[PDB]
Amino acid sequence: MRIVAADTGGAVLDESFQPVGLIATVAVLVEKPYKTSKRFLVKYADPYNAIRDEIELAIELAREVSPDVIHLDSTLGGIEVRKLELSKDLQPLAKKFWEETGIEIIAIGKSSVPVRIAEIYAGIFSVKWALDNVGGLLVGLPRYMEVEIKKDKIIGKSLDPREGGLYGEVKTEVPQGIKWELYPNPLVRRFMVFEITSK
Amino acid sequence: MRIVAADTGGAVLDESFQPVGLIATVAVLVEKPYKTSKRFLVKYADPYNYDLSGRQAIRDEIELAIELAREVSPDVIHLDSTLGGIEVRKLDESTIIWKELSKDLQPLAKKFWEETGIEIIAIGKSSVPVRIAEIYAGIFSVKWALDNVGLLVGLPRYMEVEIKKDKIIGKSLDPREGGLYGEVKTEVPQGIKWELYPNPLVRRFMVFEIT
Amino acid sequence: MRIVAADTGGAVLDESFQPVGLIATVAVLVEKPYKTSKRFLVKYADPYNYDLSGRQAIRDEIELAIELAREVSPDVIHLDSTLGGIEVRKLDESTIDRGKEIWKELSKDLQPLAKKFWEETGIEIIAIGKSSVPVRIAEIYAGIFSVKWALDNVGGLLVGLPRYMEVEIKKDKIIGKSLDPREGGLYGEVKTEVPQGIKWELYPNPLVRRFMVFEITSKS
Ligand SMILES: [Mg+2]
Ligand SMILES: [Mg+2]
Ligand SMILES: [Mg+2]
Repeated sequence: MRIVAADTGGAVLDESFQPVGLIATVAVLVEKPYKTSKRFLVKYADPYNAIRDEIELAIELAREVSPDVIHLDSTLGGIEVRKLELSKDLQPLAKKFWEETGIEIIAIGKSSVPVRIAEIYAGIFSVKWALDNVGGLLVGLPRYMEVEIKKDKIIGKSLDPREGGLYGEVKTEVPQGIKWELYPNPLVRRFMVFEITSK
Repeated sequence: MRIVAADTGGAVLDESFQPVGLIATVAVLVEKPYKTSKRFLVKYADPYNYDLSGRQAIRDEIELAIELAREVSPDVIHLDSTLGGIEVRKLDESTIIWKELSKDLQPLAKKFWEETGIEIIAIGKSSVPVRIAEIYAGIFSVKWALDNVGLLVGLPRYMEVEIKKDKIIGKSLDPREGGLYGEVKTEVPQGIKWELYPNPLVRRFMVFEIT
Repeated sequence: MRIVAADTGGAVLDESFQPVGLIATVAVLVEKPYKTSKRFLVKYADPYNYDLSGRQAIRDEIELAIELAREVSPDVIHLDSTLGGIEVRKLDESTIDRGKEIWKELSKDLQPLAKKFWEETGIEIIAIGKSSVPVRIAEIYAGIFSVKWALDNVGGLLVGLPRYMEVEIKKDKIIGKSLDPREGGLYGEVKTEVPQGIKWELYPNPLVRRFMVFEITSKS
């Protein structure tokens, strides 16, 4: 099965580890064996000042790759959004999109692996954003994921082995003259902080 | 202590990764140090003609638990019903989906308690032996798929299997549970192949695909 | 950010695996990268003489946190009560609005303590509870100290550890570690002299999934 999903993640934190705003909305194409995505879109929000932005970006990707279904971040047991819970706002959108493409948009939320994969990529693109904006940043990553930074790419991985080894990967130019570290958010258990400093 | 628990796990999936029915119901005997079971029973259902509501599974679960309990005489029976550890023979609408299911479990547990003095408790996901039964269910579902294959089998929550020449090993993927596992002797056919990968519809659940 | 937190954990269990009482209350100083504590205080209860209202525990927790905070001067104290991070100074019955009904009896003891300590220092005590990593680290240390207590106080003893943690025994120390990799590798170490004539085993609590049992048995 080919699935398009979307989620928003990554948060700019203040000096007291309190979130200012979210960083990245990502749409991903996920196919078997459903551990990662090689095909995705990113929309950077403005962190320093929603489910709609996810569903829109998902639709944009779906028209490009023609998936079997779209997963949205709403936990409703996988019910088709056109056959519908604030996400009733998206029912008419789900209705007309199905009529146009034959693609079902389903409210599966936290039960969805592709949504989780989209979330991991949001974390990765949040780090990329940090790499490309850093004199010091605190980025709050999505729940239990870590990143590795190599010369030409960032790797994202879920910390939960129960998820079966979900991961992400984004090629990007990693600048010299930076210092990064990764550590637990003291205020939010199971969430990691990506702190970066320009040398 | 000596505990008997039961559960039903393993689901034949369709093309849309949605379950058509359940496969294996297992009763286990668990003793110290409570990581696995050396003594267990299994009952297979018909997955292609299954009561997906849950009534059938829980009936099979309590019947099979009782049966194993008669043989091994455990201190107590754990049922996969997350209701605070209350005795099933006292399950009323008052003490409380499960209201309906209590209707066909309460008299049965009451009868069994009168025969044996052994309580059947609705402890559910708080029970390690229940979880061990669930893991064995996944193992027996995989054994079943090895004998009825192609197939798409949805495994119980966060567990994987390894397939040897002479046995199937199941293990929890959650290290927080403390290394829960199970083994089942079996033979493995020729002219087949299998993969284990995330169920894209059910986070933290794995899929066993075989051809 | 430098944080002092406290929690009470570790339980003497009966052979039906039910807690008789809690053992250790621990206050910890936690600094970046917030994985462990190298500065901590411990107070032992009597598990056989224990109040599971939780009143005695939260009282012990706050006073021990304050005592430690006076010596290390943290930016903030984390208390294990999950209320969203409200300052305990401002914890009145008006602000509370059975969870509500319970914390208004406790507020009569907690609020003035927090108030007095803030006036002295400007340091806030926040009711953050379970989302706090330093609280979790305190909990891990409580599990460690409960084992140390059990080692010193045993012909057999079942120690119920706090949720998903293990302990390792070394010749000169006890190590505690979270079993949840999602927490990023939280742990703690306490130096002790391990007594002879005893054996130990770590295994799952069959009645409480994700809780381990540390059982000690006298030798010979
Ligand atoms: Mg979301
Ligand atoms: Mg069950
Ligand atoms: Mg506590």
